[PDB]
Amino acid sequence: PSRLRKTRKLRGHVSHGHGRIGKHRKHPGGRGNAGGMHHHRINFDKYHPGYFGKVGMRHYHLKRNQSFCPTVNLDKLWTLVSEQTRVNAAKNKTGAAPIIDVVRSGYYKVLGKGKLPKQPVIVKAKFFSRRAEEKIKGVGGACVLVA
Amino acid sequence: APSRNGMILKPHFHKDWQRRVATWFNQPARKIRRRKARQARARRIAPRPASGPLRPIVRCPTVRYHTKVRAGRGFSLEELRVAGIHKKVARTIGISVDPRRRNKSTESLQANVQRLKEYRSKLVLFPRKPSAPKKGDSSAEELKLATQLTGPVMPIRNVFKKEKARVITEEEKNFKAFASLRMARANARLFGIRAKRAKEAAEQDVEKKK
RNA sequence: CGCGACCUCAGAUCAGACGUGGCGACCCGCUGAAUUUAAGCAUAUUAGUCAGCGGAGGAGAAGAAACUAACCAGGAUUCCCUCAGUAACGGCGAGUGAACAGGGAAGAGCCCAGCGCCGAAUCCCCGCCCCGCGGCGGGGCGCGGGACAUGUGGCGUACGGAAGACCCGCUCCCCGGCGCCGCUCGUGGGGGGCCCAAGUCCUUCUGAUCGAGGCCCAGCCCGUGGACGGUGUGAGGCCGGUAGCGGCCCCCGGCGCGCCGGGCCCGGGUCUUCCCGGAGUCGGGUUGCUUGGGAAUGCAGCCCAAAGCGGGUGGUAAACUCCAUCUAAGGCUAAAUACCGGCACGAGACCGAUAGUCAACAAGUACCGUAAGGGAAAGUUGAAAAGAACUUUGAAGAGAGAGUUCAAGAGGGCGUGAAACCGUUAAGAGGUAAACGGGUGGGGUCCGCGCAGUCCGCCCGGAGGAUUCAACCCGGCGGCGGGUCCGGCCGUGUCGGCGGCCCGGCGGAUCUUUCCCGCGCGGGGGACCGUCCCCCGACCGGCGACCGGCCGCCGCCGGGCGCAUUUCCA
RNA sequence: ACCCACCCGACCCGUCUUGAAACACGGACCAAGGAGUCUAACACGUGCGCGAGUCGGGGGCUCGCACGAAAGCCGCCGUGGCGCAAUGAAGGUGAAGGCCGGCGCGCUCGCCGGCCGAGGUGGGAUCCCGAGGCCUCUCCAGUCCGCCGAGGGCGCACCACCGGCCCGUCUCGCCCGCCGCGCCGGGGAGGUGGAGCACGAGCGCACGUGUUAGGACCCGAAAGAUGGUGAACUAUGCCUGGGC
RNA sequence: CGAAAGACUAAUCGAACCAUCUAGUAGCUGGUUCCCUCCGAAGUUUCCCUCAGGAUAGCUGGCGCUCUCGCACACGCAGUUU
RNA sequence: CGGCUCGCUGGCGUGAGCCGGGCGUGGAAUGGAGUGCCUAGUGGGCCACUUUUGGUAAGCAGAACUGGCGCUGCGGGAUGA
RNA sequence: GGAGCGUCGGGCCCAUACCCGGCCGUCGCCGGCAGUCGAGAGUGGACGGGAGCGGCGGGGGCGGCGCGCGCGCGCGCCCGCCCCCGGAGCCCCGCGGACGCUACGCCGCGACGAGUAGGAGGGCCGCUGCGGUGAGCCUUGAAGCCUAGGGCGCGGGCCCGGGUGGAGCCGCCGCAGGUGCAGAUCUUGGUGGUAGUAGCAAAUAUUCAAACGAGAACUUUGAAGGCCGAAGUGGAGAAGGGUU
RNA sequence: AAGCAUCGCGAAGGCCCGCGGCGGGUGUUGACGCGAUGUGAUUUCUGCCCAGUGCUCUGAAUGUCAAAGUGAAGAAAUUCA
RNA sequence: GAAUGGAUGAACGAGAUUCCCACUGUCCCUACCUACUAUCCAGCGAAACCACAGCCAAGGGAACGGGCUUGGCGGAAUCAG
RNA sequence: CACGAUCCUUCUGACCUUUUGGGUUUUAAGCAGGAGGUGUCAGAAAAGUUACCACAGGGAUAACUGGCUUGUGGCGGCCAAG
RNA sequence: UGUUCACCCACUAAUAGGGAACGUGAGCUGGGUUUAGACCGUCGUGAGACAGGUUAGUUUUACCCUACUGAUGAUGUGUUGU
Ligand SMILES: [Mg+2]
Ligand SMILES: [Mg+2]
Ligand SMILES: [Mg+2]
Ligand SMILES: [Mg+2]
Ligand SMILES: [Mg+2]
Ligand SMILES: [Mg+2]
Ligand SMILES: [Mg+2]
Ligand SMILES: [Mg+2]
Ligand SMILES: [Mg+2]
Ligand SMILES: [Mg+2]
Ligand SMILES: [Mg+2]
Ligand SMILES: [Mg+2]
Ligand SMILES: [Mg+2]
Ligand SMILES: [Mg+2]
Ligand SMILES: [Mg+2]
Ligand SMILES: [Mg+2]
Ligand SMILES: [Mg+2]
Ligand SMILES: [Mg+2]
Ligand SMILES: [Mg+2]
Ligand SMILES: [Mg+2]
Ligand SMILES: [Mg+2]
Ligand SMILES: [Mg+2]
Ligand SMILES: [Mg+2]
Ligand SMILES: [Mg+2]
Ligand SMILES: [Mg+2]
Ligand SMILES: [Mg+2]
Ligand SMILES: [Mg+2]
Ligand SMILES: [Mg+2]
Ligand SMILES: [Mg+2]
Ligand SMILES: [Mg+2]
Ligand SMILES: [Mg+2]
Ligand SMILES: [Mg+2]
Ligand SMILES: [Mg+2]
Ligand SMILES: [Mg+2]
Ligand SMILES: [Mg+2]
Ligand SMILES: [Mg+2]
Ligand SMILES: [Mg+2]
Ligand SMILES: [Mg+2]
Ligand SMILES: [Mg+2]
Ligand SMILES: [Mg+2]
Ligand SMILES: [Mg+2]
Ligand SMILES: [Mg+2]
Ligand SMILES: [Mg+2]
Ligand SMILES: [Mg+2]
Ligand SMILES: [Mg+2]
Ligand SMILES: [Mg+2]
Ligand SMILES: [Mg+2]
Ligand SMILES: [Mg+2]
Ligand SMILES: [Mg+2]
Ligand SMILES: [Mg+2]
Ligand SMILES: [Mg+2]
Ligand SMILES: [Mg+2]
Ligand SMILES: [Mg+2]
Ligand SMILES: [Mg+2]
Ligand SMILES: [Mg+2]
Ligand SMILES: [Mg+2]
Ligand SMILES: [Mg+2]
Ligand SMILES: [Mg+2]
Ligand SMILES: [Mg+2]
Ligand SMILES: [Mg+2]
Ligand SMILES: [Mg+2]
Ligand SMILES: [Mg+2]
Ligand SMILES: [Mg+2]
Ligand SMILES: [Mg+2]
Ligand SMILES: [Mg+2]
Ligand SMILES: [Mg+2]
Ligand SMILES: [Mg+2]
Ligand SMILES: [Mg+2]
Ligand SMILES: [Mg+2]
Ligand SMILES: [Mg+2]
Ligand SMILES: [Mg+2]
Ligand SMILES: [Mg+2]
Ligand SMILES: [Mg+2]
Ligand SMILES: [Mg+2]
Repeated sequence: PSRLRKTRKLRGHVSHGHGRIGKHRKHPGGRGNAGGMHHHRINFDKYHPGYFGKVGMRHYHLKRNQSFCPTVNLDKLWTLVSEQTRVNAAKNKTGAAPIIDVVRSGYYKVLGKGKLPKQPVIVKAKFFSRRAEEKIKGVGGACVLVA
Repeated sequence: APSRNGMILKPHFHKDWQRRVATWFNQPARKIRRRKARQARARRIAPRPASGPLRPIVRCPTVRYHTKVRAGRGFSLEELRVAGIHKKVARTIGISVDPRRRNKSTESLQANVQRLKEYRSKLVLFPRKPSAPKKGDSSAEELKLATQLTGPVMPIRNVFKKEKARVITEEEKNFKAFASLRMARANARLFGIRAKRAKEAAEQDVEKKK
């Protein structure tokens, strides 16, 4: 909507709201990110600190599919499974405990955040954080790797 | 100029983009056209599956997709051989054949075989003339269907086996996953070095004798 | 010094063929700037982009791995989404910048050289006969010519192949013709042709109506047709059209059957014995370009220049060492994809004659420039030319009359006819240029009055006329509202039926393969849980979610009520 | 509102400018045209949908599209994006703590049972309790309704502060683990780096404003490049004629 | 091309003309289209091949939010003073 | 006031940190405060009192302080930032 | 004998400042009103016994918390009542509630109102087109144009009347934009003042008659006077023109 | 401009064109010639300066001096000579 | 200041000077005459320029005004200059 | 007061990481700490000339007039030793 | 002498000094400055430079307004004349 835009209210006023001493000239800074070193410095170095410089190690033909370890916290491990598994258990009386396959539901690494509920389990995962194992064991559960 | 806080950003409008902008006012037409041609391919290949040819189960590559399963390009030669199909005939009964597929694992091999076994079963091979010879299926399964299969033939469903609620043996409990990994990772790292130090030690023991 | 083979090479208006230029939107192959950015500028960038040259086709190019990967691995090219503004490059500045994997559209695969076997089993061309002949083809027959061993044809090509013995099973595929049958998706393929509903009905405006009012149910008729346009304004029904698995006629394709003429004796597994691959190419150096490709992604020139359990690749140079993975240096291939040029269609929240294409028109026109090249302006009388007969003045242009027209206050550059500017008429003014703000006054112009404007409206009092009722009951109709929730429908929360649960379905990483079916898995049952429905009773929010009576009140109609009531009128 | 009169007031606008009636520039007059756009990308604000999700593309299924090149639908519904995790150059690692009881010497260290479960301080809108009144036409009794409420509480959001947790790094230490006893693996306490955690707030669409990249508000060079056309003038050479 | 003057090269010459790259670039001139209402500046900071320009703070506006009590029952804050 | 914590400091003690209770207007005058986003123009200036440097001075140049003009009309100063 | 200078009076003059009043707008009010009592508000109301002229016998405070329009009262007759707005009649009414209430409405108090650059708000300001919608308007006259006619609006602008014209156009709610011009030595077209002006002055030259003819300074014929003066103002060609 | 004075060249040359060729101009030429400069008829003169900057000559006697080739070590890339 | 030529030098020169003779309106010191113009008329008939305009003194003012202040003052329509 | 960013180089530091299908070694790349410098010192790599000149702008700025000022120049006083 | 300035001759009453955009270029001239040709000297490696000398080198428009000069007229006085 042109209808609602500023240019409709500027009509009549001369400079078109760009001031009249300094004007709406073409490119007075320099085009684009020019001057990050000289003359636009300050901006780049209180709002993009670290822009300039090299840092770290090259890696020539990166392929992202090698570093694909999506994670899940314990906090919500029981979200992977249908509520009635977590119900039938805290019941049953067998001390059966279910399995939660994490590599099924889309993660490869059970990280350690969250309180995990007093309810035995097994947890299949490609990886585990130390604390995530210790929380499962503390519950009364088996960390089970799977390649 | 920049002005107080916000992504430095490099946008790629430096070459003559306007000369080469591609507009999608086609698209609807093109959805229509393709579809027509699609419908006409079906009506051409009257009872053959519109989908096209039967394609095999295949795992995707790379630790990422790994767990998912797709359709393949075509069934490999081991898989035909075992299912008992001549490779030049497979093309003629609606069976996709690529030949470049190695077959490493015995599991996939038998899966695909089980497809082809399944397929040949539920296939309604018409005869050459209306005058029936061997192979070509009965007038029963012909009248009751000269019927297509809409949708990919024997669709490739990526499936799970449910692991029942166990007990967790004390021996199962005991495991120390976090460590075992860290060790394992290390033992890979170091495998080469150690065996150089061992090779040096065995040389020192032999050198002691002479 | 002859004649003959071949070889290399000439000449022919020798016989028959073919290439030549154009167009160039899209495609392929070279060639390749500089403006620009970097706030200067040189590398970088602009850009492998404009301009230049070459060559194409309905597409092109690409393409059946010397591929990706490193996984439990995928499997030609193209295209879209994503990857990713990422890895990477960069005066690591400005800026640049992919790829595999994943999901999709489409999907199609193959043939040589070689190595070998087959009496060259092959090919082109001439001449006679039969067929066929507007995309020169089929069959036959010629001691008719040539090409071919410096290698044609079948078999076969890396997914392995060839040849042998015996296991098995059995024998349809192609083309040149000649017919004949079903007209074969926009719901009868393509092209062409010609046809198909219903008012000029009644009044009435109008110059003319397609208008306005009406027409057995918004009126008549049709409507699978009320898109559009034309017709003297605004039209479903005047005309063309429009609609329709509507009609007929042609012509052309494409597929079904029959006959003839040819071709064509065309498998698979199992064991044995053989066979196996493209050289000044790879690879290395190098220089220059090029790339995101970084101790060299690609492409080049030059020098060097291979191998065969080799060769390439494995995104950091080098040696050793395992793995993986392809098979390079020959070739063909539809399909999704492209398309500001062409032929032909449709459409638009676009433009509406200074716009929109330079171009609505005799426009790439006139004109300009030696030439390359540049390059306009310019739409509109009226329904109908009915375009002004005739008289008159004038040498005529011009007028004056007359006439046509609804109108010429539409008169051939003529619809509307603005402003700037001018001529005239009327009014007013005028020595400090004019114009202007504020404040009055004078005059003009029209507008509103009043031939009293005393402006209305209630209620009231009085004097005159006026018909019928209010009030009251009686009959009918309708409405509201109400509780006794009275009786019944209606639905919220709860409890009871475990009753729908199988006569209630879906879902579930809840179970069971005691089940069934199909091949440990798929489908269907069978349990379980969650969720949605029947039966009655009870309590409660008795909820605008409604009926029936009954009550109360209101209104309407019709009866009566005749005049201290009742309205009207002055 | 048309003209005229007079009193008072009154310089010509546009613009740059410290300063314009200027002896600053533009402007004789009138008509029509004429300048902040569109795409991309971010940012913040705002509106809506959904919410630890969200999402639509791209594709597909539904029709000859009158309106449709729409609309609807999809185990594609989620390949995938963005979000739900951070930090480190990287190898990699990756957000909890408390209490209680017991066992190891409670050794502010190591191992086993039970309970609570995102810590605390100050301030904090709000909620809750409420002594007490304040009357009622009488003397007391006395349930109901308020009004206020002295005082005390639980305290959102946000802020200040303290502890606490994860990644990097340092310092100093002492223990534990096993198929591989190793230049192996795992811990502790104390500082310090982090775009962290500390009961989630995002995603999709739309509007606005800003900032860039693009012709980029409109108009403006002197140049620079590519490819062509010209010696009819003129500059010189040559050929063939004329003239003095 | 020049018996030389930077002369001449089709009214053009210290680098002809035509078309394209091209809407070249411009810290510089010029313009930049209706009304009311409300708030309402700066010409100083530091850095800049910066000095007719940018950056950065300052000043402006807009949007809000958290709280406050004239609802007999207030805490903080100031171009002051004591 | 009372008590706890400390690995710091220390003849004992310091010092800091924690809990738990007890005490209300603490000079005048004025005023509702706090807080976070996005943010335009601007970044040529000039004038005056007083202070003040350069200069013989200047409608000169350059500083301080406040206030003006610039953005601002109005009465006065005949006229005038 | 100030209309001068210095020092001093009374009086009077008028700014857009000050004071009072009106009016428009803005801001502020935890502002008011979805229908109720009530003006330093400092209560209202069951309900039970015991009673009645009793009451709550508290400050020169000068008073707010308590008193003189009633508490019990007049009627029915020491006992009963102290009654209902579908009717108390009303200054307050808790039974039902605007003439008012487009709650984006309406109402009331205050304070305030310079503005470039710049920002923000509201426009029932305006232009063109699309979805909706006015049983909208229009040949018994649309658009446009003109107007010493009548009005509205602070304004942007708008409504009416008359004329002209001759076919289409508008209000409202939404959507969209190639949306508003005095300027740009702006683009195109048109028009003035200049102005009946500058000008129609290089190379000696014209005159008389006649004809034709509507018309003769200029045409043609005759006469006279003149010039070019054979390196020509004579006759012929080249190039160039292209029918002259 | 005549005159004067230098410089280069004997042709697989000097000078110069050309994108390129067993290309082209000078050249149908050959030192009394082609090409490159300076001065400027005649008369009369034309001094000194080889330090500078140019141009040129000579070259295993000889400092530096690339790519290649040769050797060196190394597993090689390599480094050294 | 010596072929970056030095010194000369007849003849030549729309070349740069100086002086003399003659000569003259160059001048004292201006006048007269001729032709074409201008002028006036008939006919025809442009352009540049132009915010508005158009009398001065002083004042102040972006420090030299037609406009402003305060004074002077102001009389149609025009012609040749 | 005595001194200097990114990028590159160089050295120094750990039984450090990475050198990409795995392993060993060289090489290289990282991480961290010093050094080589930018004096225009918040840090381009940089000579002239134009009278043959060109463009954008500038009265933010020179060459006249005019203002202010009057040192300087010019004129004139006062004092009075001579 | 291009000059302003200066100097000198001669006469004279005296041969005073100044202003008006340093009066006065649509009044002239253009001799000088101040383009382009060229010469010299000095400087410069050079292109070139020189308030160092030399020579050659387009001086546009009035018809507007005003001002000025002259020239018709204008209002009044009844009309006209003296
Ligand atoms: Mg403004
Ligand atoms: Mg401006
Ligand atoms: Mg602005
Ligand atoms: Mg600015
Ligand atoms: Mg498919
Ligand atoms: Mg640049
Ligand atoms: Mg620039
Ligand atoms: Mg440049
Ligand atoms: Mg490039
Ligand atoms: Mg091209
Ligand atoms: Mg061709
Ligand atoms: Mg092809
Ligand atoms: Mg190939
Ligand atoms: Mg992304
Ligand atoms: Mg590039
Ligand atoms: Mg062969
Ligand atoms: Mg019909
Ligand atoms: Mg019609
Ligand atoms: Mg019609
Ligand atoms: Mg490059
Ligand atoms: Mg490597
Ligand atoms: Mg090909
Ligand atoms: Mg046109
Ligand atoms: Mg036109
Ligand atoms: Mg046009
Ligand atoms: Mg028009
Ligand atoms: Mg017509
Ligand atoms: Mg017209
Ligand atoms: Mg008419
Ligand atoms: Mg007409
Ligand atoms: Mg007309
Ligand atoms: Mg008129
Ligand atoms: Mg008159
Ligand atoms: Mg100035
Ligand atoms: Mg002035
Ligand atoms: Mg200017
Ligand atoms: Mg002008
Ligand atoms: Mg306009
Ligand atoms: Mg948002
Ligand atoms: Mg921003
Ligand atoms: Mg532009
Ligand atoms: Mg922009
Ligand atoms: Mg331009
Ligand atoms: Mg350049
Ligand atoms: Mg600048
Ligand atoms: Mg405000
Ligand atoms: Mg204000
Ligand atoms: Mg400026
Ligand atoms: Mg500025
Ligand atoms: Mg200003
Ligand atoms: Mg205001
Ligand atoms: Mg018409
Ligand atoms: Mg438009
Ligand atoms: Mg205009
Ligand atoms: Mg005249
Ligand atoms: Mg003569
Ligand atoms: Mg002749
Ligand atoms: Mg002749
Ligand atoms: Mg010489
Ligand atoms: Mg020498
Ligand atoms: Mg000399
Ligand atoms: Mg000398
Ligand atoms: Mg003037
Ligand atoms: Mg390897
Ligand atoms: Mg010069
Ligand atoms: Mg010169
Ligand atoms: Mg020259
Ligand atoms: Mg100045
Ligand atoms: Mg001066
Ligand atoms: Mg002068
Ligand atoms: Mg003059
Ligand atoms: Mg002159
Ligand atoms: Mg001169
Ligand atoms: Mg000169």
